[PDB]
Amino acid sequence: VHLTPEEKSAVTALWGKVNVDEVGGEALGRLLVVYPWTQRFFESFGDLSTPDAVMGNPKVKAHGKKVLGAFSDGLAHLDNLKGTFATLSELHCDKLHVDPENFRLLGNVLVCVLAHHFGKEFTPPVQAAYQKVVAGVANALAHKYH
Amino acid sequence: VHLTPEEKSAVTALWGKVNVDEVGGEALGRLLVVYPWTQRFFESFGDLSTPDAVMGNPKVKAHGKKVLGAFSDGLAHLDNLKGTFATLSELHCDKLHVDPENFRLLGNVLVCVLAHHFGKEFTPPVQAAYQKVVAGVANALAHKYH
Amino acid sequence: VLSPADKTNVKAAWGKVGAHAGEYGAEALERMFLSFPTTKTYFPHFDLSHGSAQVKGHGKKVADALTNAVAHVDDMPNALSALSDLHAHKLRVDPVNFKLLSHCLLVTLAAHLPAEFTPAVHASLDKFLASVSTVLTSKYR
Amino acid sequence: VLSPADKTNVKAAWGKVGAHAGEYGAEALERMFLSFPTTKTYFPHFDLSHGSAQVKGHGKKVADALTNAVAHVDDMPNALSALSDLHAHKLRVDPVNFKLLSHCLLVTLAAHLPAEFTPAVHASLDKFLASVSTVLTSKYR
Ligand code: HEM
Ligand code: HEM
Ligand code: HNI
Ligand code: HNI
Repeated sequence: VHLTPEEKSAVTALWGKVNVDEVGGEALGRLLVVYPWTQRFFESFGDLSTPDAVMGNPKVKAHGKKVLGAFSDGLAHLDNLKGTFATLSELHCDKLHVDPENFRLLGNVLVCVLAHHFGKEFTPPVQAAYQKVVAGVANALAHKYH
Repeated sequence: VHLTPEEKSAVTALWGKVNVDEVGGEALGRLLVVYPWTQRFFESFGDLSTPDAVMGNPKVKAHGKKVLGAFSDGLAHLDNLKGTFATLSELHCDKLHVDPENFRLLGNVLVCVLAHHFGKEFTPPVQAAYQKVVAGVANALAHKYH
Repeated sequence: VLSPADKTNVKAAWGKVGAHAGEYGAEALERMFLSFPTTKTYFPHFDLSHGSAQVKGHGKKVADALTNAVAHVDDMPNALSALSDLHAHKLRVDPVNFKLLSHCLLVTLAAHLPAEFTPAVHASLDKFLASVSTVLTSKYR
Repeated sequence: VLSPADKTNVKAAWGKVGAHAGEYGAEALERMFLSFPTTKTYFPHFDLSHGSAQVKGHGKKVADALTNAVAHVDDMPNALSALSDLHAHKLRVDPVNFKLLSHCLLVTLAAHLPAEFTPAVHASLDKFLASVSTVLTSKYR
């Protein structure tokens, strides 16, 4: 799961340029647009009927900030992702009943959002590093399911 | 994964009754029949044209025995599957060029073969423990890929 | 695509199952919940206790749907249309879980068909369950 | 199934790709080999390092196949028939890998289409690549 020192530096360098609130809203919104069954957890968020209704949904945006905020905090602990996300894993299983496949889908959408935002700066080696990260985070969030 | 003492007990108890020769031949043979693209690694094994030809193929049966023998040995390392399969992981990656998805397919076929042989004795809890094992072995064999 | 040989194998195997189908449907669900606990995230509203009448009732529904699909194996998209609508739009079960239930149905059949579960029939049943899963996920997006 | 809007979106996006299709195909392959090392098991005869002539050449072939799929978006099972046979019977690439190349194609498009890669177009392209993948794995068994 782990990254080379070169990959850790690449992840940190790119992330330093990321507006986490904005990228978070964008990633969660795109998840709900591209994989619309993921809307099943968000009936209380109101209008999700069109791509614009989803992307501009204030509750979608607010939740995206929260989700990617936790993701961002986790980048400081790449050596212990399972520990880092243990309590959120338990919560998503026991209270929220969220299929962990959702974490994998969000990871892939996030990689697409980073590519879209950064263009050529999101090089193939930078992507490879981030693929390790989102797989690690999704596996960590899945780890305490039972 | 990580087996509980109760799950470890269930795995070992059933395995003590397993004819590794038969189950190995059956598992590899059924892999090649049910997912015939897996035959790509075994052109040297000769006749694989029909299900009966595959199942009765001496080289398929010999390899099935060898593979399940290494699987069997791994059961003595349930808390360190990655360590014990590290050498074979590198071998399958660099020398044999075997997509690790094959390990996952074989694991599920093995579970089917065990159910077919043991019938009602292959209870849902026994299956659940064996699902942990075959996932663990597949993940261990995939772990050193690069 | 399900070959004519596949269809013959599936019909013969499910024919042998007969009135046990409902029981096997419940067993497959129980096997799935135990073996693949993430699938329980779709049933938090269920009673999942041992011998759960709710799970048994649901296994019967799953089995009946499969029985109908076998009976209409030449025209499954039409036979499973409403059920496909339900999973795609109401339930919104992630498509990855259909392989998990399919595997558990296959394991259940293997455990109950010692004579019939030949390699060829194993293959046909796996293809059949994948085809059912394909139809049931065809309207998701 | 691809909707009318999906097909409009795919045609527009691939149109904007234009003469860069081959470049992007090669880039997507490189992204795949780096991000998902297991996919390298299918190319042991290839130079897979950065700047590989083999990968550049193969990217063109992949791109040309996608261009043809776009041109025949309502008949991909037939337009891609030979390619499906090739992957199913000669190459025997495990079906799980198609999602990996599809994702890397998506990422490549995202990296090159700032204006065009809207959420709706993203959705349509993902559906399109999944449909191509489904066709290419339809003859495996
Ligand atoms: C071969 C695949 C499947 C078949 C044949 C099948 C069949 C059915 C049937 C017949 C129903 C009841 C329909 C009705 O009440 O009108 C149902 C409901 C349901 N299914 Fe499936 N299903 C399949 C796959 C799945 C999977 C993989 C999951 C999740 C892991 C799932 C989760 C559900 C849920 C949550 C319900 C609603 C239960 C309730 O609250 O009543 N299904 N399914
Ligand atoms: C969108 C999905 C895909 C498309 C459009 C595609 C397209 C193609 C094309 C056009 C060719 C050359 C055909 C010919 O030589 O006549 C080819 C060959 C090949 N493909 Fe794919 N492919 C796809 C997916 C994959 C995946 C996922 C893999 C493995 C990870 C793969 C592995 C190969 C291999 C090994 C060859 C042969 C290369 C050689 O030795 O020359 N393909 N593919
Ligand atoms: C598609 C579903 C889904 C995904 C992919 C997802 C992915 C993630 C990821 C992945 C990187 C992270 C770090 C994360 C973190 C969080 N999620 Ni997730 N969550 C999801 C569905 C939820 C739901 C639902 C809630 C509760 C929302 C609410 O209504 O309050 C939630 C709540 C949270 C909270 C707030 C916890 C609380 O209320 O005590 C955090 C933090 N999360 N979520
Ligand atoms: C579908 C392909 C495939 C699968 C699923 C698979 C799954 C596994 C599993 C899973 C439980 C184990 C424990 C395992 C172990 C082994 N394999 Ni695998 N192998 C596979 C393809 C091979 C091939 C190919 C060889 C070389 C065979 C030969 O005879 O040359 C091989 C060789 C071996 C050997 C002999 C190595 C040596 O020469 O020293 C062992 C041991 N293995 N294989």
